[PDB]
Amino acid sequence: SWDKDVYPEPPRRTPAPSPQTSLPNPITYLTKAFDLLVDRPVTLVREFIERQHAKNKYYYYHREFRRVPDITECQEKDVLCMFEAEMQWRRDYKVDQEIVNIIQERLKACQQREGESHRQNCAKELEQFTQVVKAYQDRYHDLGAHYSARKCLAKQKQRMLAERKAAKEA
Amino acid sequence: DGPEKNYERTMAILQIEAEKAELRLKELEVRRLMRARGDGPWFHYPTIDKELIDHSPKATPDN
Repeated sequence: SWDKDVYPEPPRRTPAPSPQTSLPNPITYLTKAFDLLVDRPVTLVREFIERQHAKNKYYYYHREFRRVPDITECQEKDVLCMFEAEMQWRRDYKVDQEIVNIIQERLKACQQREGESHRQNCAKELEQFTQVVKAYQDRYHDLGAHYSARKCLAKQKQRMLAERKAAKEA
Repeated sequence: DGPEKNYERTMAILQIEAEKAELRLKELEVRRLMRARGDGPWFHYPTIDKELIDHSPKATPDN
């Protein structure tokens, strides 16, 4: 139903029942009632619906965007190139936002899944979240409401210069 | 409208507005130089038409 690599999920290890009591377990009987009363009729209705969907079958596609020159290759005040470069930067900006969302979803799933052990068993999820958020902060933070590829480029050049000097301190 | 039509329609709009913008700046510069130097069609204030001069020999010879 979804990509198991984009949204990884560790294997499920469930104990086998090992009762130590003569009394009947209500959950066992209620589970059977649910499966008979709820699951099966709900399953029959879905099978009917899917049959209709196997008779009218058609497709939709994921739009593929050709890459175009970046704002770094545009001449000053050349709107025609700036426009296409700018639209591309906006598209990547929105995709980068959802990448950070994916990484945040992984972190929050891990925290719930691991329970009281989450502090130790969610280290790789927490480290990756730190790395992506750092990268996202460098790209896009502090640009303002009127952000643009031009402003994003200026922010990078300022960072590349500061890193270059700190390198030159060696 | 599809994204492509809107996208390329926008490029058509941008091209016209950028061509109008460049001409507006050139016109101001041209008007700056024509008025300051007086060597163009604009700001051409009239001087006396030399066709009004009479070159026929006059009653006296020094003129």
